[PDB]
Amino acid sequence: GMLIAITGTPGVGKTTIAKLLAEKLGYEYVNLRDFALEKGCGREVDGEVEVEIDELAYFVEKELKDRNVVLDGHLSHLMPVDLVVVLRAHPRIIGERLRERGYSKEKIGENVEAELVDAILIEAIDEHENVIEVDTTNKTPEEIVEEIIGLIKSGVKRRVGIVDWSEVYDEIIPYLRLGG
Amino acid sequence: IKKKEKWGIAHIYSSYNNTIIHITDITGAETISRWSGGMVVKADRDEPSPYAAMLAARRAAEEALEKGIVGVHIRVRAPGGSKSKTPGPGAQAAIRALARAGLKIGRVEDVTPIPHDGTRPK
Ligand SMILES: Nc1ncnc2c1ncn2[C@@H]1O[C@H](COP(=O)(O)OP(=O)(O)O)[C@@H](O)[C@H]1O
Ligand SMILES: [Mg+2]
Ligand SMILES: [Mg+2]
Repeated sequence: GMLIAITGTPGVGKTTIAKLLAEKLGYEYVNLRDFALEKGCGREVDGEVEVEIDELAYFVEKELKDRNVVLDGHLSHLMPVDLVVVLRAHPRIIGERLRERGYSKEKIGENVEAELVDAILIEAIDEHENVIEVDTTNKTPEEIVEEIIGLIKSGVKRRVGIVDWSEVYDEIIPYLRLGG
Repeated sequence: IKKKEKWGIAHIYSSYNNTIIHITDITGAETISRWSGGMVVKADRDEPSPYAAMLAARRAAEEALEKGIVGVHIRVRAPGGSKSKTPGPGAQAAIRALARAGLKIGRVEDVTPIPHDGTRPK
């Protein structure tokens, strides 16, 4: 089986890209949160869902083993997958999107900073050898998916270090948590 | 009455590709100094280097001092892996460089950002 993880900062487009990719690849889409709820790992309290990661990794290993799956979630790179795809975007884009979602100023700020410092990418590289980083900036989901499939078909198992958001730092200052 | 001094905030970002030192005033509205590894070194491969972090911190601290900042509180963003949590020597090296440049060091807080919403981990 082939298990592909799609991760990155909230708002970056994980779900969009995962659905389109799973359809185009002929794989099956699995949202990690819902899967966590089904196996009884996840408990949903008003309205967030708390899970224990080792359990979720256990179940993912058990059930999906064995399958062709595009796994969607910001925890997906912590799962025992074959390949990790880390989506990146200009942190201002993250800020605007999370702003449209109705997140708090502090939460928006933390996730924008999270994209600024490459948090997810660093986690992924720590967890897996096979990690493909993709910049979503100024791209359609179509272009992004064809880029990913193209790299897999090359095949390239590892590409990292393709964005440095420090260069755009000033542009994202309005979203950051700088307040005394 | 013996009292003096003007204090800032040094926001320190340690990423995969770089380091940023952004010094503001205590309110955080005004930018005193802004420096990154990419501004002080020639080669891309040296941008993540702790030496570059130290040099950038040196420039930032100098600029801040000339503008009247006596000391800074530090707010550090230093992501590390989920398996091994290794923030790297960079942020600390930057802080030391700030001190050596003549800045006083205040409170040091680790504000390292945790991306969230979706499933919630413990
Ligand atoms: N490549 C893209 N181009 C334009 N808009 C996008 C793209 N990818 C995602 N979006 C938009 O961003 C928003 C969040 O995308 P989503 O897939 O929910 O991100 P995530 O799953 O990472 O939280 C959606 O409203 C979607 O329309
Ligand atoms: Mg999503
Ligand atoms: Mg660069």
